[PDB]
Amino acid sequence: GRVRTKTVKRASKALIERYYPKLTLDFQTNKRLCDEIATIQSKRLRNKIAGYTTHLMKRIQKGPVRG
Amino acid sequence: ALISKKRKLVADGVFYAELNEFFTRELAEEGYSGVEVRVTPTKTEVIIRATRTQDVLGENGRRINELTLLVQKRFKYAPGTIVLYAERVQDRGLSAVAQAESMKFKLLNGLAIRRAAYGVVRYVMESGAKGCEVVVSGKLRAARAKAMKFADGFLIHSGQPVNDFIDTATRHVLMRQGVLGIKVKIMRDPAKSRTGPKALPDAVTIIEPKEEEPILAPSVKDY
Amino acid sequence: MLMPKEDRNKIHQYLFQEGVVVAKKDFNQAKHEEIDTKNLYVIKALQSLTSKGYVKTQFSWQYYYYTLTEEGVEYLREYLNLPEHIVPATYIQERN
Amino acid sequence: GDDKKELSAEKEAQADAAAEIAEDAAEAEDALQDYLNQQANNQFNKVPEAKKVELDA
Amino acid sequence: QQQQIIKIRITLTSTKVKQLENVSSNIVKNAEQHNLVKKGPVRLPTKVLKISTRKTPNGEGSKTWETYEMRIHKRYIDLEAPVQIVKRITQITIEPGVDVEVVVASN
RNA sequence: ACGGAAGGGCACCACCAGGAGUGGAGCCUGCGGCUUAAUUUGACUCAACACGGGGAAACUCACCAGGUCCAGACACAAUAAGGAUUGACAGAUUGAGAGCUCUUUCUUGAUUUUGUGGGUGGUGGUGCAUGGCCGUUCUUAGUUGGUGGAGUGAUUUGUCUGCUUAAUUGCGAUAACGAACGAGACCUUAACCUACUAAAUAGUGGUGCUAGCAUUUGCUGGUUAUCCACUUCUUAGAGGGACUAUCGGUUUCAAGCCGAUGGAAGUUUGAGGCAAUAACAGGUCUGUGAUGCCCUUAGACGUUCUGGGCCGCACGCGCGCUACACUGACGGAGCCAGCGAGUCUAACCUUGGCCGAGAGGUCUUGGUAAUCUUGUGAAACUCCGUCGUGCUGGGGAUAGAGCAUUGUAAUUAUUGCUCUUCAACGAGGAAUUCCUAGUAAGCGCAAGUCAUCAGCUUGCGUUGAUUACGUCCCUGCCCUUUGUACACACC
Ligand SMILES: [Mg+2]
Ligand SMILES: [Mg+2]
Ligand SMILES: [Mg+2]
Ligand SMILES: [Mg+2]
Ligand SMILES: [Mg+2]
Ligand SMILES: [Mg+2]
Ligand SMILES: [Mg+2]
Ligand SMILES: [Mg+2]
Ligand SMILES: [Mg+2]
Ligand SMILES: [Mg+2]
Ligand SMILES: [Mg+2]
Ligand SMILES: [Mg+2]
Ligand SMILES: [Mg+2]
Ligand SMILES: [Mg+2]
Ligand SMILES: [Mg+2]
Ligand SMILES: [Mg+2]
Ligand SMILES: [Mg+2]
Ligand SMILES: [Mg+2]
Ligand SMILES: [Mg+2]
Ligand SMILES: [Mg+2]
Ligand SMILES: [Mg+2]
Ligand SMILES: [Mg+2]
Ligand SMILES: [Mg+2]
Ligand SMILES: [Mg+2]
Ligand SMILES: [Mg+2]
Ligand SMILES: [Mg+2]
Ligand SMILES: [Mg+2]
Repeated sequence: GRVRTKTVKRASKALIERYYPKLTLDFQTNKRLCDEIATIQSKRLRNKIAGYTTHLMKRIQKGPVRG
Repeated sequence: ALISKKRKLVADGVFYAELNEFFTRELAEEGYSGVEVRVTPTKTEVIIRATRTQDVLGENGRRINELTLLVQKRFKYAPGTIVLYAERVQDRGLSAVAQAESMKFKLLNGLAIRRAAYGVVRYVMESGAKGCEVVVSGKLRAARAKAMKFADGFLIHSGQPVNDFIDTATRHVLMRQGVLGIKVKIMRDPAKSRTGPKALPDAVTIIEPKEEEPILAPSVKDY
Repeated sequence: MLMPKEDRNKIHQYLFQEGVVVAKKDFNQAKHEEIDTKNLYVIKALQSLTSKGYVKTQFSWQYYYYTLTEEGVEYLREYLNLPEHIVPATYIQERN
Repeated sequence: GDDKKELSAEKEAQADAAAEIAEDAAEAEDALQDYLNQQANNQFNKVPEAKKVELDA
Repeated sequence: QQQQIIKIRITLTSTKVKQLENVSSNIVKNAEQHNLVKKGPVRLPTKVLKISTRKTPNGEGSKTWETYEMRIHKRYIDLEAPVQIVKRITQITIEPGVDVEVVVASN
């Protein structure tokens, strides 16, 4: 299953929380964003986080999401 | 001479293994810990990291002169092709091995069990540890076996950061009744990791934005 | 142990001058590294020398690490009839 | 040790680390018979110390 | 007055890549920084010493097998230098963990 | 905590759908049992039985028949220089060129003897006295604390109907909010880089030097340096790459899930390493100079040496190997891996040259190794033949005779080769194991062990499927609900 752990979800909240101007429905740039803007120890966890912030930003667009 | 490279490094390892044993046996009442081995042009340089170095040096340098002679006469070095050095470990409150050796010396000195172990933690934690832990297995005063957990602070137990961040030690301490096992576990703060990763991989930090005072219809500056 | 006095000298001497002795746990050597006696002769000699104080014994990984003590310093001082302030491994080498 | 006398354990433990810190802080500043071994057998090597004669019949 | 081009080969072996490479990178930048003539760090296959045991000290249990290993990494670099810098290059660049070995010649 | 109550779940150590089997046979191998001088011993549901790395000719070794020695520290006391004690040639003796013992009579010189005390070793007992380690529960998903809510209190809520996940994984519900351990993250390995740094210990193209065949240029080789260039393949440092992306179905349009495109890769990317709290009288004192206490300690339970035994054979059990053939046996012939290892104060990995039918012998030789063995020219496999369904040329047990190698030693046959002998077994009753993709199954090889010995194990690559992609029927476990007079907790 591809259910995302609490850390991934939690951090995707926090990012959209404080960086909606900057960020996009694009993973790649959100990924690079996550670099110059946060500190994640491993490449994997980072795209894990970017991929899911990119999800959330893309569905925020069509109505809000609780959280 | 003339040995294979595979067999050379394997061999090299065993040499250290024997050394660390022999010292651990000899320099217990001097808070021995590890042995950084260091071979050079000219020499091989064993550096003994104890805590009570004057009790390793001895009368104007006598006992280290023994230990060299020892380590020399056995591993068949030529006189002055191998040297020894005392080296006070940087704060013993984070070297499990030193902390284990304590509880041994503690318990062995008729110290209350909860007292020894609890204080051992209270000294490690006070030595700026991120967390620490003391198992006492074995059997005391009464026939049955029993064990205890003694832990304060924060530990981790799984994966690679184990390797990086937690010191482990076990030491059998042997009393009038039998033998009980001391196990010590220290968690070092990843913040001060020096030469390594500086956090748990677990960790995600977000840089904190900025109050923006927007507005201001266009305008330009010339230079 | 039972052994001829000459061989006792060889050991006692060598221990005095060196202050330290070693020996692999292996009776049946009949001649050990350095000292010209039977290995069995070496080990038991010190094992006595130890069990009457004088010197300390260590083991680890099969090799008997012999440390002479101050009390035994005076005792070999006796055996080899050599004067107070004689020697042992108590010289700071050259300028080493 | 029973959980009844618990408190005075932790305290005796606390004060134990108070002493462990005391000594660990006051150890941050705190306060020739020669002749040799082979050179006394070489020095007493001026002989006159044996005897020898036999071999006959 | 002295000096003569020697055609040298330093072989670096160890199980501590970071330092191993720290000493290896050190050798090449330093020596080329004062212009020699060389073959750059040659990595021969990292080779992997396995040891495969039973976990049990005794006999009983699910027969769980365990396999330890020790990784021996080995570099070498060829240098042409005078007599001076070579000795200057061997006595330093020292490292507790890296097995430096300096050979010579064309045979 | 437990139930021989109730409702839910999970999983190829469960079934479904199938594959390959074992169970039958011959032998190999463990266990029992019998026998025995002795056949050393641990362990007996999963979680004992090709396990103790347990492949025992000596050793190992613990067992049996016997023979030596003290390596009995130290202290006191005794003997005692008029010699405390030590050794032995020959003979007898003994398995023995053990002065074990004896005769006989030298030697030795304070080292020992004797006695008590105290030690000491022991694969002697105790794993129901312990450490440590390991196995199991566990192919599991659980544990805890701050602030708030309830409660006199132990406590509880958080930590939950539901949905979702491999997961107390999440969404969502919500007197809870927001966190930590564990899961995940992490690490290792296998996949992708014509981008980055390079290579005579890896390799490519050109060129020389050169061979053969064609000749019109061509084609297939030789040549550890004759030079020039490169880094696609090889190697390994550094980065990059993937986040279930894009699109779309689907569901509380929540987490998710399913399909299509793209992609080296989209089942936790495949596979592992690591792994919380807790439980067990699980196993291990026979790994340990880890260890308590008991035992024993000179006609020894110490040690060593000589020989046998662990392999003993009416039979019961388990893991295995090999087969019952025609998708085959045989004989030529093609000819292709990958993980490994290998010799210093030494005889390891071994090419090539002879000799030999073979096993092997012999002379040299390269290698402490990406450099030499080795392109490990491995095996199934592919082809062209022979045989023709007949216990047949399927099968190769048992057995005779011979030649070799290891080793001080090969008898009870270490193993190897040759001739001959040619058994059962014609697909296996009740039962029962394992498994979902480069997997199963077939097939070899390297490493462990190892003087010699793999029908074992650990990894490896080669060939390469059929059937699922579901469920709760069987079994196992997990969870709530519930009863308890259990709490040393249904032993
Ligand atoms: Mg993990
Ligand atoms: Mg079925
Ligand atoms: Mg069947
Ligand atoms: Mg025997
Ligand atoms: Mg006595
Ligand atoms: Mg037990
Ligand atoms: Mg145990
Ligand atoms: Mg028993
Ligand atoms: Mg499975
Ligand atoms: Mg209240
Ligand atoms: Mg609950
Ligand atoms: Mg964690
Ligand atoms: Mg490349
Ligand atoms: Mg496709
Ligand atoms: Mg039991
Ligand atoms: Mg044990
Ligand atoms: Mg023992
Ligand atoms: Mg057996
Ligand atoms: Mg089995
Ligand atoms: Mg046949
Ligand atoms: Mg064929
Ligand atoms: Mg012939
Ligand atoms: Mg040679
Ligand atoms: Mg036939
Ligand atoms: Mg083998
Ligand atoms: Mg076996
Ligand atoms: Mg109740």
